[PDB]
Amino acid sequence: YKAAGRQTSADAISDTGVDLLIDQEKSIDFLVDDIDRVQVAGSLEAYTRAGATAL
Amino acid sequence: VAFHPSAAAYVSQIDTVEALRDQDSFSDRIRALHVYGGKVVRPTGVVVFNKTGS
Repeated sequence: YKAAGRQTSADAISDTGVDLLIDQEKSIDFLVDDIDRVQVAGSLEAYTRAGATAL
Repeated sequence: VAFHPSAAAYVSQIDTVEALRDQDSFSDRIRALHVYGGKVVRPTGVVVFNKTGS
């Protein structure tokens, strides 16, 4: 203020900005065959848990 | 000037002072206005020596 004589004037205020884009669309999609569900040695539920773990 | 008070008239109509803030600096601004007028209502009742003086 002292170097500017003793003068002042109002500057315009402003913003900065960033955009959070909700732009990631990811999917899991698979078949459990009715024949294989009978013919395998045990449960196949583990593929649903593995699909959820991949996402 | 030799005269009688009743030979001339004066009106002060506005006599005001205000404070403001300066737009260009951190200051008060003090301003005052005076609005007024006057007339010699009877010219023979005012007698002037050296009226052309200065």
